[PDB]
Amino acid sequence: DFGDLVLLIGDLKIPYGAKELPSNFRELLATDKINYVLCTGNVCSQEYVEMLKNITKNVYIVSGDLDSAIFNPDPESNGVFPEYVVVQIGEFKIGLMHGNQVLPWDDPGSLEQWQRRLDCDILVTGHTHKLRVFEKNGKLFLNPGTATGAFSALTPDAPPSFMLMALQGNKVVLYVYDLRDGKTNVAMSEFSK
Repeated sequence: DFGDLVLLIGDLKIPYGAKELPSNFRELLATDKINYVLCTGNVCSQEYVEMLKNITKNVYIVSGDLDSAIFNPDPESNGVFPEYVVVQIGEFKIGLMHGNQVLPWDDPGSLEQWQRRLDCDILVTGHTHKLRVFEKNGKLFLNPGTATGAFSALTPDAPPSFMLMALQGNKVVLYVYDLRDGKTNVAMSEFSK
């Protein structure tokens, strides 16, 4: 039926940098309507791999730099998580990669070289813990930040965050969630064509 709702999430770093997702995010992540998960990597915990796989059928997880104890349960994979993924969701080709391969990290120009390489309309990367949405030349660049608020010196004290992206025909409505001072905030950005 109509539309897709895509969860963009990563850099959990459980158990090394955090033990769990904020409880405040619990029901948001339990919503029935999510039919795609694009995970930027650094899940780090097999238990959390299993949790993310159980959200819905279509769950893509890429390998991050701290992923040392996780196993891809997709049968074709031999337990190996791919370094990058390109997935067609409705009208959009979406690129997914951890981001540590982007040099320098989070560089718009380098990011743009990667969308062109992957030939995608929307590129999703993590690694830096910097929550970000921006458009450049009609392409969309998203970083859902750290879902847990785990520390990285790249973006010290980044809050826990994730994104939920509604795709409907040619319309993108992006909800960006972050947790600050005990309160979950949403910022919406909308894109089309």
